[PDB]
Amino acid sequence: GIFGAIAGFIENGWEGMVDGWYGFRYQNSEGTGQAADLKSTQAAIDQINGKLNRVIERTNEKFHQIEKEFSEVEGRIQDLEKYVEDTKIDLWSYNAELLVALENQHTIDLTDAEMNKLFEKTRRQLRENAEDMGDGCFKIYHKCDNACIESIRTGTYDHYIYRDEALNNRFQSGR
Amino acid sequence: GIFGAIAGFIENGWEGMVDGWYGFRYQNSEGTGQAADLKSTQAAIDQINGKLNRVIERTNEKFHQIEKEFSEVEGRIQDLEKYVEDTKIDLWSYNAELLVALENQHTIDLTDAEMNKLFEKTRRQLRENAEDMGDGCFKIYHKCDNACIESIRTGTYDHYIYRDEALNNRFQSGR
Amino acid sequence: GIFGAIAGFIENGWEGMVDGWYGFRYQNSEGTGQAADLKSTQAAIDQINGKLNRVIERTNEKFHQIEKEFSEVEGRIQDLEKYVEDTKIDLWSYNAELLVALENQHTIDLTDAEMNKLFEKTRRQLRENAEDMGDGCFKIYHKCDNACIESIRTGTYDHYIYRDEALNNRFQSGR
Amino acid sequence: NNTATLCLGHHAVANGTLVKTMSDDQIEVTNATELVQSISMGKICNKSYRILDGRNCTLIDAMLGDPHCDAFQYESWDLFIERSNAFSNCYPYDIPDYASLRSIVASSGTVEFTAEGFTWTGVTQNGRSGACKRGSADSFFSRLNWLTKSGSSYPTLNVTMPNNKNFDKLYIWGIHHPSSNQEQTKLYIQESGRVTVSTKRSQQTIIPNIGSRPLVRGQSGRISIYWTIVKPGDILMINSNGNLVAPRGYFKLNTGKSSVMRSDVPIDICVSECITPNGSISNDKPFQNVNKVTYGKCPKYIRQNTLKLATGMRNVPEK
Amino acid sequence: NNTATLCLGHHAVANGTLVKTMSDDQIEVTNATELVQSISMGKICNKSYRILDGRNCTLIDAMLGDPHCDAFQYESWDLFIERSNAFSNCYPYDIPDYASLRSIVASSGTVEFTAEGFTWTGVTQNGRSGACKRGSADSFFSRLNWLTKSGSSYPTLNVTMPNNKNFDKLYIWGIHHPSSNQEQTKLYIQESGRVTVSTKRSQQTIIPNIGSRPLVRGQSGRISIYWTIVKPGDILMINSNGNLVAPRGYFKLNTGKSSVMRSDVPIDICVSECITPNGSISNDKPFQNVNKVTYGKCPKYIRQNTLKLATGMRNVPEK
Amino acid sequence: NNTATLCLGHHAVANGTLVKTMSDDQIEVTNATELVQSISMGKICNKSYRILDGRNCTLIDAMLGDPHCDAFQYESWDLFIERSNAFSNCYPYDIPDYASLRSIVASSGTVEFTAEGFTWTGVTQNGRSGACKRGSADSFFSRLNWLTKSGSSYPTLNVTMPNNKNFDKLYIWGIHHPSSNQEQTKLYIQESGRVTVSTKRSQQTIIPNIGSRPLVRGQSGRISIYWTIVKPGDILMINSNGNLVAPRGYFKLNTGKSSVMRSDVPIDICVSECITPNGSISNDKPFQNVNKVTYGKCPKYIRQNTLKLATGMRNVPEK
Ligand SMILES: *[C@@H]1O[C@H](CO)[C@@H](O[C@@H]2O[C@H](CO)[C@@H](O[C@@H]3O[C@H](CO)[C@@H](O)[C@H](O[C@H]4O[C@H](CO)[C@@H](O)[C@H](O[C@H]5O[C@H](CO)[C@@H](O)[C@H](O)[C@@H]5O)[C@@H]4O)[C@@H]3O)[C@H](O)[C@H]2NC(C)=O)[C@H](O)[C@H]1NC(C)=O
Ligand SMILES: *[C@@H]1O[C@H](CO)[C@@H](O[C@@H]2O[C@H](CO)[C@@H](O[C@@H]3O[C@H](CO)[C@@H](O)[C@H](O[C@H]4O[C@H](CO)[C@@H](O)[C@H](O[C@H]5O[C@H](CO)[C@@H](O)[C@H](O)[C@@H]5O)[C@@H]4O)[C@@H]3O)[C@H](O)[C@H]2NC(C)=O)[C@H](O)[C@H]1NC(C)=O
Ligand SMILES: *[C@@H]1O[C@H](CO)[C@@H](O[C@@H]2O[C@H](CO)[C@@H](O[C@@H]3O[C@H](CO)[C@@H](O)[C@H](O[C@H]4O[C@H](CO)[C@@H](O)[C@H](O[C@H]5O[C@H](CO)[C@@H](O)[C@H](O)[C@@H]5O)[C@@H]4O)[C@@H]3O)[C@H](O)[C@H]2NC(C)=O)[C@H](O)[C@H]1NC(C)=O
Ligand SMILES: *[C@@H]1O[C@H](CO)[C@@H](O[C@@H]2O[C@H](CO)[C@@H](OC3O[C@H](CO[C@H]4O[C@H](CO)[C@@H](O)[C@H](O)[C@@H]4O)[C@@H](O)[C@H](O)[C@@H]3O)[C@H](O)[C@H]2NC(C)=O)[C@H](O)[C@H]1NC(C)=O
Ligand SMILES: *[C@@H]1O[C@H](CO)[C@@H](O[C@@H]2O[C@H](CO)[C@@H](OC3O[C@H](CO[C@H]4O[C@H](CO)[C@@H](O)[C@H](O)[C@@H]4O)[C@@H](O)[C@H](O)[C@@H]3O)[C@H](O)[C@H]2NC(C)=O)[C@H](O)[C@H]1NC(C)=O
Ligand SMILES: *[C@@H]1O[C@H](CO)[C@@H](O[C@@H]2O[C@H](CO)[C@@H](OC3O[C@H](CO[C@H]4O[C@H](CO)[C@@H](O)[C@H](O)[C@@H]4O)[C@@H](O)[C@H](O)[C@@H]3O)[C@H](O)[C@H]2NC(C)=O)[C@H](O)[C@H]1NC(C)=O
Ligand SMILES: *[C@@H]1O[C@H](CO)[C@@H](O[C@@H]2O[C@H](CO)[C@@H](O)[C@H](O)[C@H]2NC(C)=O)[C@H](O)[C@H]1NC(C)=O
Ligand SMILES: *[C@@H]1O[C@H](CO)[C@@H](O[C@@H]2O[C@H](CO)[C@@H](O)[C@H](O)[C@H]2NC(C)=O)[C@H](O)[C@H]1NC(C)=O
Ligand SMILES: *[C@@H]1O[C@H](CO)[C@@H](O[C@@H]2O[C@H](CO)[C@@H](O)[C@H](O)[C@H]2NC(C)=O)[C@H](O)[C@H]1NC(C)=O
Ligand SMILES: *[C@@H]1O[C@H](CO)[C@@H](O[C@@H]2O[C@H](CO)[C@@H](O)[C@H](O)[C@H]2NC(C)=O)[C@H](O)[C@H]1NC(C)=O
Ligand SMILES: *[C@@H]1O[C@H](CO)[C@@H](O[C@@H]2O[C@H](CO)[C@@H](O)[C@H](O)[C@H]2NC(C)=O)[C@H](O)[C@H]1NC(C)=O
Ligand SMILES: *[C@@H]1O[C@H](CO)[C@@H](O[C@@H]2O[C@H](CO)[C@@H](O)[C@H](O)[C@H]2NC(C)=O)[C@H](O)[C@H]1NC(C)=O
Ligand SMILES: *[C@@H]1O[C@H](CO)[C@@H](O)[C@H](O)[C@H]1NC(C)=O
Ligand SMILES: *[C@@H]1O[C@H](CO)[C@@H](O)[C@H](O)[C@H]1NC(C)=O
Ligand SMILES: *[C@@H]1O[C@H](CO)[C@@H](O)[C@H](O)[C@H]1NC(C)=O
Repeated sequence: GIFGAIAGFIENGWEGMVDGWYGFRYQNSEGTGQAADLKSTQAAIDQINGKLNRVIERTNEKFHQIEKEFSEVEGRIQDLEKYVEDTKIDLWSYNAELLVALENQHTIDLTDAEMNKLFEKTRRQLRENAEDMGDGCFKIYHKCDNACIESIRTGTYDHYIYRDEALNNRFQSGR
Repeated sequence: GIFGAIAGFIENGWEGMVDGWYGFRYQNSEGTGQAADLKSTQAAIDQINGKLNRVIERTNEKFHQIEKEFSEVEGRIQDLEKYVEDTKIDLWSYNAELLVALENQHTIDLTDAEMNKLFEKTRRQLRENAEDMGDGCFKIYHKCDNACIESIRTGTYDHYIYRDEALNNRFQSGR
Repeated sequence: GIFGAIAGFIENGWEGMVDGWYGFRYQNSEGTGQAADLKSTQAAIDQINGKLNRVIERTNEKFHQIEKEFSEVEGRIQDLEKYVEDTKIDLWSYNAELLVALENQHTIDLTDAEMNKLFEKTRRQLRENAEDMGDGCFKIYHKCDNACIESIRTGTYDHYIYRDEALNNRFQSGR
Repeated sequence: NNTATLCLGHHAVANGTLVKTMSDDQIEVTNATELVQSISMGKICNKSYRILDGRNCTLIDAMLGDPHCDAFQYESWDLFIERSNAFSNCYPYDIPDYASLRSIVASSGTVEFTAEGFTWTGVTQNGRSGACKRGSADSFFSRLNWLTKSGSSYPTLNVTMPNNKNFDKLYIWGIHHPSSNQEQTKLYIQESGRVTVSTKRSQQTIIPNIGSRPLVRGQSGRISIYWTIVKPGDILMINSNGNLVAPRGYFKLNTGKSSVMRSDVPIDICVSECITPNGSISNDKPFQNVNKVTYGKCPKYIRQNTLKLATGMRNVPEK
Repeated sequence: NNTATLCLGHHAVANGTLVKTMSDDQIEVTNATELVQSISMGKICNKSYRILDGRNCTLIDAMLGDPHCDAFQYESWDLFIERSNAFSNCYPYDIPDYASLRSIVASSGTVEFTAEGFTWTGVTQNGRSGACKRGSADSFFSRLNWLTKSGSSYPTLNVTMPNNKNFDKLYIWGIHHPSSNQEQTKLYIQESGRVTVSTKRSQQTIIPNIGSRPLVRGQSGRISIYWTIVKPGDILMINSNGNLVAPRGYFKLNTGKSSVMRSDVPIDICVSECITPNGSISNDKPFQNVNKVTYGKCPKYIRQNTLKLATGMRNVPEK
Repeated sequence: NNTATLCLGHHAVANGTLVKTMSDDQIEVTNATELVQSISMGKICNKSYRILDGRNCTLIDAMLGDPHCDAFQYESWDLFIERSNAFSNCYPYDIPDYASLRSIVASSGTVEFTAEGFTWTGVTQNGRSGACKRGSADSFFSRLNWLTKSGSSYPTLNVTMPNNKNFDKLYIWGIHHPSSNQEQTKLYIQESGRVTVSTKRSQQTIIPNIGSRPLVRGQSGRISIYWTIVKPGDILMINSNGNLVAPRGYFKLNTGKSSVMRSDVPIDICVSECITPNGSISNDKPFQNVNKVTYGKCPKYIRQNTLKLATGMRNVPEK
């Protein structure tokens, strides 16, 4: 996908996440855990539900039309009835093929984007108190219990609070 | 949008910016100010003006055709005239519906991208002398008068000049 | 393009790279060099080869049809034959115009994305041991011989190894 | 430890599925739905449209009143079903532009007939034939009136019937081509017939052509069928010298959602809103590959038998 | 303070507007434009195309030369407008394949006529009728020549007219079906008529059918109209025994941008390049919902009455 | 130095090329391919389809058996090529609905004929004419049998020919319109002719019309051509009083990939799978602008003469 998140820097998906489409796993002072992110899951799904409805109008009633199968040869008029039906079917077949390709591309790309968006949003909160490990994980330079991890998932994490602590742990170096 | 800039990390738009589509607000030693970015505004607009012309050719003259309203029942030939016109109208209706959806998606996405592009371009200049606050703002670790802010908007900002100063202010810490 | 890599932060392309579509140039302790990145080159090309095949089915045989040129005036039936052919040609002409625009947009955008993806992937490896100079280059704070640069291109670069060295060189400052 | 790792991720499923994008011929996503209806119900549902089974009768025969089609007088339909094994069993006929009349009537959605009191003085009405047995008895198309000599003449007929109604009337009538001059003069006095049906705005004259055609139900003669639409305020007029097979009344043209379809699949007790010759099909997908002949609320017919629309993200199992 | 904050942003407007994307049914952007023309001007603009108002006349009557259509001889048009309240007021007629002839002439864009010196020896020319009054006087279609006996015969007519021009000539002619044998023999000596119009490559023979049709402007007889196209180098030949309603000359077929349209809306003094039955419509949008019948430089007719195309970014007011 | 710079980049070429996107009317990319075939080969390739050059003959003449078309009996084709300079050189004729018959035969892909032993008692067969010279000798359409009096009568003909085959038979036949009553009675005893061709399900009767038409190859008479399709189990019957131009047998209708095309470009020795009037065209692009008339495996005709599809990234040379 254009963002290189899914099937990119995120090495793979998690079969063990039944809770949602996107989310977090973590290892902290209280062991390990997992939580789904509902906002971004819902942003994806809203885009994908009823996707086709935004292009095709609800199916229309059609009643008497032209005949399309003929039991005798007639020439000119039958030739034209045949060609009209053929022209129509080919055009729709093209339409449906293209629609699928377009829509799917859109779907692939928007879901990559939601993943990336959520990574970015997380990184931005953490600010200088953490490191992008390059595989979709963050190294956080402080004691971050479940409550603290909960604060990051809910968007309430105040980075100034932990800054001095993360500084000490980060910069235990030089040499 | 796929970049999560507009209606994302940029909490909202500014009704007070009449000057352009994208730009900057700032608070420095000389108070507060606002400026439009013309490059990125123009990049958007160029893409959106005459957008439809890149898909539909200028409207064509059409003269004598087939009749489309009938005052008597006739059967076979009228059935075919009717079905031909119906087939055509349905196909165009599909076209126009899809076109709108596509184009709009494109429009939404390219304007998000211009915003993001401008944020990124700004961040890149600033380098280690500043911090992404997470809401589309940058915290700059030095006295940056209007001339200095002007240098960042025009792409002339030399970060080496301010580096030692921003280091002192950044790293007033540990504890 | 939506990522602002190509014709953006990458000031321009290199005529001297015949080796691939994307890659690296570098200046280190052993002088200067150049290498193509094959993964990302191949990711682009795979998307662009046979692109049109994913929308148009292989060309179909069509045999006897309707006549399309007439040597005498006849009225109703000829009017309809003409209008049917016209309707069809116009619809296909629209299709082909739109297809081109769509596909090209896709092509432009995916190639921008591959470039950006590769920059990002590189930055992520380097971590705190390097700086984004803003023009598609990285400043690396240590002796990085050809073997070391090779490790970054192949994805094997261990950043912990060089961290203390890059710290010393980075933070030769304050004042 | 006094640090922490926070990892970001997305879901995956075990058994994923392949779709096509603008970028890839095939790529695995978590889920997808079929957009093409490939499968028919195998029967034609008796709801929600009014379906009428021709059984042994074509639409035209039902409307002309071929005796074995008597059960269809009075009937109307949303969709009339014609079967392969339908047969005619009355006097052998032909209709110039058969198809157009079949379409007009199909479209109208009824063969309900409204008799009018045409008066035909100096001829004998209700001509019968052994080709066309209603019971033991010789008979004829019930909506048509075979006219012949009374006594030893057949006078120029000159009959009107004005349309004072709100609507267009449809009149079905015909002419008899006999197999011999001896049969001509026997039935109609004159040696040459003629029929001229006119209105204020249109007319059609037919002259019969004596002679043998191949035997069909013991007849080498034939009947040719014509029709005439008569608008409000306008007037039907019939002028004939001999050989007229006359109308008994009119069909009412409704502007209808009605039609006709050729199929051999049985009708059965189920519910659906789209009908094809293969049977009713489901309605929930946008496209279908069952038949280009459809009636009702139908997905659009295309040449592909399958199209997969992703409804989930790229599926990436553990490497 | 000795630091600074630099904020990035975009504009917004107070009163934004909703559009549809591939992602959302409805989402607010700063601005958008209508792509569908919903509204007609209510009149038909007299520029920039040449519009001709049929008023009381159909295109066919104008071309045949029905007396109340005399003002239309000499005329040509880009678009001929036919009104509901048009009427015929000459001898009652019919045209097999009326529509095709209406289309051929409409397409040609003129009823200008070029008389030729056909010579008809042994018959009386310029037949008149009380059905067809030009002034107080009995008269007839001006482009047609009703031929009858001179004295006490009507000889086999055998007349040619070669086409030595660059172009196809269009010839309009007809046959008279009278209401009585007594009127037949009175007008034309023979008891049966015939007309055979031929060229090197084509021919059409018609035989008239005596008898009463409904009275129209005091006539129970009728005229049937035919046409014949004669190519360069080719030759018109007319052969008749009686009952011929003869041509006086030819219409020139131009290959035209010309047409005909049915409408009752008034013509008025304005400017436009697309015409419909509802009136002229504006041209600047790519689609329209006013009418499927159009002429000129027209947006494409679709079923939707509105479609909004974003021309600005997502509008995000203060939360 | 003890640091390093690592730069990221992409390729560029010297001579790039312009394409259109949704965002730009024109933007330079590294490479692109034409999607529209603009150029024709200039000749019609003799492979891979079976092409047959009408040369001097129309498809109809080849099938009727005009003497200069004798070389075409026995022939079949995927595509029959008709030339502008083709001419008829037998008895002057006309076909009502010529085009439909041309289409039926073209579609069938052969003029191979299967003679049947019709027996015509009491008339003389093999009528010849100076309009239609096969050698020095007078002759006639080879697939047709001109029938006239034997001695001093021409009896009512009543002839059958049943179809006991698997397939529909196509029968071509005609009627002779003579130029004088004196020629009528001379050739056929009766003063009026008639031809009635029937099956169990259909019939067509034609009456000839005496009189002069313009001279063509010394003839002012004419022949009108008709056809009749006879289904399996069904029976051809012919009933005539005079003036019959009779069939000698049937053409077999195949359901074919076959057709006919009008072109003047020469046929030549090359290979291709799409044919137009301008010549064969290449097949590798998805669209073409050469001609809307095509046959074979063809790109789709559109109005644009060029469309460029990018096959590389945005090309950005040094600034
Ligand atoms: C919905 O209903 C439609 C009909 O409206 C069905 O579409 C039609 O399907 C049928 C068959 O499934 C197709 O009919 C064939 O048409 C072709 C072309 O003309 C013809 O070759 C074929 O002949 C078949 O019957 C012959 C009669 O004896 C066989 O001899 C013949 O050859 C076979 O010979 C041996 C003998 O067993 C076989 O072993 C060989 O393999 C050989 O093939 C063959 O069986 C049929 O007449 C028809 O083309 C098709 N389409 C149309 C538009 O009519 C749909 O199938 C149906 N759709 C769904 C989803 O149910
Ligand atoms: C451009 O011009 C076109 C015409 O070329 C207009 O399109 C047409 O619009 C008209 C009406 O606006 C439509 O005509 C109707 O057709 C339907 C279907 O057959 C028919 O039901 C309807 O009947 C109307 O008139 C009757 C005559 O008395 C009424 O009795 C009848 O029922 C009403 O009864 C009472 C009495 O007042 C009402 O209160 C009830 O509400 C009830 O409805 C009804 O009024 C018309 O004959 C026509 O379908 C339509 N389309 C076409 C293709 O012809 C366009 O409107 C115009 N476009 C623009 C943008 O101006
Ligand atoms: C494939 O083959 C098709 C044919 O199937 C070609 O398409 C056709 O091309 C021709 C010409 O290239 C077009 O024919 C013209 O049709 C127009 C419209 O009716 C007509 O104006 C034009 O007249 C030409 O010939 C006249 C005869 O004397 C000239 O007098 C006339 O005017 C000219 O006068 C002087 C005299 O020299 C010139 O100097 C002036 O400039 C003036 O123009 C003119 O030459 C032709 O009859 C035809 O419209 C077109 N399309 C169709 C659908 O038929 C394709 O070109 C071909 N395609 C490819 C790729 O090879
Ligand atoms: C012009 O020539 C045609 C061609 O022959 C003549 O038509 C034929 O006329 C004869 C004389 O009557 C008919 O004969 C009989 O048909 C009766 C029924 O035929 C069938 O029935 C049996 C079963 O009972 C089936 O098994 C057969 O397959 C038949 O379909 C029969 O009952 C009766 O006794 C005679 O045998 C021919 O049937 C008929 N053929 C056709 C094609 O019309 C026509 O009479 C003649 N006209 C003239 C000379 O003026
Ligand atoms: C075959 O039968 C038809 C059916 O009746 C015969 O046609 C009728 O012939 C009669 C005899 O002449 C015509 O009578 C008259 O019509 C004149 C005008 O009629 C109207 O004018 C008044 C106003 O002046 C209107 O209010 C009416 O609504 C009428 O339209 C009238 O001036 C004259 O004095 C007679 O009263 C019939 O009108 C006519 N009807 C039709 C439908 O043609 C036809 O004569 C006959 N043929 C035969 C026996 O050979
Ligand atoms: C009804 O009137 C028409 C119109 O005139 C009569 O048709 C004409 O009949 C005459 C009398 O025979 C024909 O005369 C001749 O034609 C022969 C060949 O003509 C041409 O050949 C030369 C070269 O040899 C060419 O250069 C010319 O351009 C001609 O095409 C000729 O050999 C013979 O000696 C006569 O001169 C007319 O040709 C013919 N014209 C048409 C248009 O048919 C028709 O006879 C008459 N019917 C009646 C009175 O019952
Ligand atoms: C896999 O895909 C199908 C199709 O999207 C899902 O089932 C649909 O759910 C929608 C609404 O969410 C309902 O209208 C129907 O129940 C289903 N629609 C169709 C067209 O089949 C299903 O939820 C998905 N399965 C899993 C395991 O996630
Ligand atoms: C359709 O026609 C068939 C054939 O005429 C009818 O079946 C016949 O019915 C009679 C009396 O009911 C039997 O004696 C015959 O032997 C039957 N023939 C066959 C071939 O089955 C049948 O009744 C008609 N179908 C309907 C629905 O009326
Ligand atoms: C809102 O949208 C309309 C439509 O885009 C704008 O008006 C158009 O401006 C174009 C060129 O920029 C001109 O061709 C016309 O004056 C208008 N075109 C149409 C189709 O209406 C308008 O600028 C926008 N309004 C605001 C306040 O920004
Ligand atoms: C169209 O026809 C009407 C009806 O014949 C004409 O109006 C008549 O004109 C005469 C004399 O000018 C009046 O005495 C009649 O009373 C009018 N009748 C009606 C019903 O108004 C009208 O002149 C014709 N229109 C045109 C444009 O020629
Ligand atoms: C420029 O573009 C053309 C078209 O893409 C390239 O040539 C094609 O290469 C494909 C497969 O890669 C082959 O099927 C054909 O040889 C060519 N196809 C067509 C349609 O022309 C070519 O490689 C490109 N040129 C350069 C210098 O990169
Ligand atoms: C097509 O017709 C022309 C014209 O009849 C034929 O060419 C003639 O051939 C004869 C004898 O071979 C010559 O004496 C004539 O002078 C030729 N006339 C012309 C105008 O060239 C030609 O043979 C026919 N073409 C084919 C392929 O049979
Ligand atoms: C998936 O498919 C496997 C292999 O075919 C099969 O054994 C199993 O029933 C399915 N399991 C799941 C979890 O879908
Ligand atoms: C916008 O709409 C409001 C509410 O309907 C109305 O009072 C006002 O006139 C409009 N104001 C602006 C700035 O568009
Ligand atoms: C490119 O074009 C230039 C200028 O037209 C020409 O001299 C040269 O032959 C071409 N060179 C390359 C490298 O394509």
